Formats: sequence, C-alpha cells, structure tokens
Amino acid sequence: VSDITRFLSVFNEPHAGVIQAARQQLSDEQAPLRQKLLADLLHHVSQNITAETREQDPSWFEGLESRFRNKSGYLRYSCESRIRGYLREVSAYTSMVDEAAQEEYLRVLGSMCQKLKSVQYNGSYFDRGAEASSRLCTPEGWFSCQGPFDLESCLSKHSINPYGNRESRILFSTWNLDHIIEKKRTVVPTLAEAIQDGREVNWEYFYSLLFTAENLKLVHIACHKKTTHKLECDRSRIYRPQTG
Amino acid sequence: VSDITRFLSVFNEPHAGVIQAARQQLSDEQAPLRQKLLADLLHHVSQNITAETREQDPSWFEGLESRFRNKSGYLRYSCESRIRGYLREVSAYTSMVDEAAQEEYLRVLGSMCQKLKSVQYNGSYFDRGAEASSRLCTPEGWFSCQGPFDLESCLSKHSINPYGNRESRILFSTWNLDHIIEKKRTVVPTLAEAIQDGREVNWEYFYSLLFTAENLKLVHIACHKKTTHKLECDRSRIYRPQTG
Ligand SMILES: [Mg+2]
Ligand SMILES: [Mg+2]
Ligand SMILES: [Pb+2]
Ligand SMILES: [Pb+2]
Ligand SMILES: [Zn+2]
Ligand SMILES: [Zn+2]
Repeated sequence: VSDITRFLSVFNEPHAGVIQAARQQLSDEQAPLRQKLLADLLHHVSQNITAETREQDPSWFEGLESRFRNKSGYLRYSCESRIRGYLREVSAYTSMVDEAAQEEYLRVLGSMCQKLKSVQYNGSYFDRGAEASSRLCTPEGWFSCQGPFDLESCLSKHSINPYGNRESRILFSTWNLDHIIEKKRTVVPTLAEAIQDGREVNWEYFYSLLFTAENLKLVHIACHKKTTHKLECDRSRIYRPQTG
Repeated sequence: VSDITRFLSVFNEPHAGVIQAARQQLSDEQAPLRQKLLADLLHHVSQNITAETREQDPSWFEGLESRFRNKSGYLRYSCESRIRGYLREVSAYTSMVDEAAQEEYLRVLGSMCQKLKSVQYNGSYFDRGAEASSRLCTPEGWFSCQGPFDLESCLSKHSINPYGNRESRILFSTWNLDHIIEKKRTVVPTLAEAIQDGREVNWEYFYSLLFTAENLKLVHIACHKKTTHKLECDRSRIYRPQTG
C-alpha cells in the first residue's frame, strides 16, 4: 500500500502539463466524487505561495481594494480587523455597566486601546515575514489548527496557507481566533464586575484575555466548538497587588 | 500525462488499507504541502455518504442535539433556520416603516409567514430524498455551487456532500443561500415603500424574492460576492393588476 508516495509525488509540485490535464478531465464531466477530488486537486496545485506582490500574482487579489499591493499586508489588515472588532464589542458593553462605574470603564477601555494601537492591533499574527515570536504561521504562510479550546492539538491536523491562492485567502475567513475563556460570555462581564468592585483593576490581565494569543486559539471551523467553554477568569490576577 | 486516472482510481473508493496508510504518513510528520494534500485525501476518503441514521454513522452527528436522529432531518432543519432567519430580519424592519403603513406591513408579513409554514420553511431544499423539484441536491446529497450571482455557473466547479462526513456537514455552514436581488439592500425596503404606495401590493412577488430559490443561489463561499448586486425589483410585478 506504499503506492501513495508516488501519487503525492506528482500531485504536489506544479509547473507541469498536469494542471492543463486535470482541467480537461473536469470539463469532461464525471461522477460527483471523482469530480470533487479532481476539483480539489486542481485547487491544491493551482497555487502560488511564493508570490508576494499583486504584480506577480494579481489573481490572489481579485476583489480586494486597490490599496492592497502586498499579500502579508492584506492579511495583516485582516487580522487587525478581527481584533479591532473585539475592541468594539467591548465598548458596546459600557451601557450594561453601572452608571457609577461607567466612567472608569471608559478610562480602562481607553488604556487597552492605546496599547492595541501601540502594538498595531496584533495584525502581526497573520503576516509571515514578521518576528517569529509574533506570527502564527511559518515564514511561508502556513497556519496550523490549534485544535478546539478544550484540547491540546488538532486531531484532524488542519492547515492552510492563505498566501498561495485566492480561494485559500477566502477560506481563511472561516478560520476563527477563538477565545479559550469566552470573551462575551465571561471575560467582558467579569471585567465590568471587577471595575465595580472598588479594588484597583489589573486591566493588563483582561487585555491579555481579550486581544492576545495568550487566550486566543487559531482554529479551523471544524474545531471551533460553539458550545460553552466552562472556564472562568483567574481570581488572583484580576486586581493589582496591594504593596504592603 | 494520462497518469492521474490511475490515481483518482485508487483514492476514490475507500474500504481499504489505504485509510490506515495515509494516516500513518500523517503521523510521520512531513512538509506542509504534502501534509496538506495528505490530510485532505484522508478527509476525502474517510466518508460515509450512504449512511443516513445516527445509528449507522454517529460520527457525523457529533455535537448535534439528540433530537437529531436522521441526517436529512438535520439538514432540513438547518435550511429552515436560514430561511426563518430571513423572515426575522424582515420583521425587524417594521420599525423603519411609516407608522401609517406599519399595520399593513404586519398584515403582509403575516401572510408570508403562513405560506412559509404551509411549505415548512423550504427546508426541503437541503434534504435529499425529497421531490426532485424541491431539493437543491442529487438524491445522494451532492450540491453544486451555482456560481456568483452575476454569472451563469461556477467556474471553479465547487461541490459538496454534507451527508458523508462531520467536517463536511460543518463546511456546508460556509455555503450561502445568496439573494440575487439583495434582500436587505433592496427587496425589504422596496417592500416597505410598496406598502406605503397605496396600490394593492402583490406580496407573493416579494415572497418569491425573499424566501424562494427563484431569487436564491446556493454558492460556495468563494462565489459569494459581498459586493453590491446592482439589481432592482421588477417594476411591473410589485402591484396587483387592476382588473379593468
Ligand atoms: Mg468563540
Ligand atoms: Mg447575500
Ligand atoms: Pb479608542
Ligand atoms: Pb409569524
Ligand atoms: Zn482542527
Ligand atoms: Zn463556486
């Protein structure tokens, strides 16, 4: 059954008449399953990961505004958006906070924003060619599913390289940056409750929870459990230590 | 280059030691691309489309409530949800309607709901084993991307069988029932404006537009243009003909 090696051998490296071959078998209608595999294979091969600029691989950029000249640049922007989205969701909550603590909330929410700008909304997480302690991918653009929140790794071994294909760039939209300790369900509200407590809040902790890879797992959609994460915040890290 | 035929030949029909083979090459770490193709192949093969009950293929049902015993049944429910979702979105608009026409809107919105219940929210669209003039798939469960709204067919030839795999069932979540004439952008508001007109509204027309395959294209995420569909409603079908 060692057969396969010879198969993965030819179907991996493109630049051949294989691309112009698989396409023919596709045009020439076939069974649903065979058509699938064939469509997938063409996808797998019709790729150009190495290209970085719109000039050398404009296909990738189809549909993206013009400001986007570089791939890393777009993905960086994309990541910044999800995270900026989390910051918005956090402000929207100021209303469900006690009017008495509503001021401090905004004060705290302001600090988190400065720090976010200070780090450029962590857009660094999606762009290869960034410090290795910042990116979530290999310098080639390969991301690995980190498995569901309640597991150590991805049992299916999901991966994806949004950099070498237009469809690939779009599928990455389905990959989620999932909060281990749910942000809406638990972190934000705990944040509110902590600010009303009276003790000085260690907002940096909530920052970690809300916008950092410390509490974010990058998962493929099949590893995004939409069920409740039965986790809670760390009682001991919520408030700033009183220096006795 | 006719090679491939021999390849798609072995990689399509499972039930062999091939499954227990590809898995080994996966465990035995490899290059990112080879690992990809390999992970995908395992996916492609680890399938059981023919199974219909939770009893004969419980793997598929992982994560679904217990009430769901049958596959078609779940997918039917799933479809009904998207469509019921469109009905909600339509009610939520009653507030942005003139108070004077706000009553009729609810009257009309009521009629559409009766008809929807009368047809079971068209959940029929997703379940194989339904009248051939109702399903969007083959009796085996195969759906074909109908390409973007502004095109006749899917150039990439996207297909998917949510019935033979858990991950497959979840990916179908990314496949969208896209309104050709945008519902929020154009149909709903036209509906509101038409009800304020004074002439008798042919609400059945808007029904078609809002909940039927007459105005819904089933597209893979890569064929869901989120750009504006520069279309408008048919001026001549909005109002009921005055019998002269
Ligand atoms: Mg989540
Ligand atoms: Mg749409
Ligand atoms: Pb701000
Ligand atoms: Pb109703
Ligand atoms: Zn995974
Ligand atoms: Zn398509």
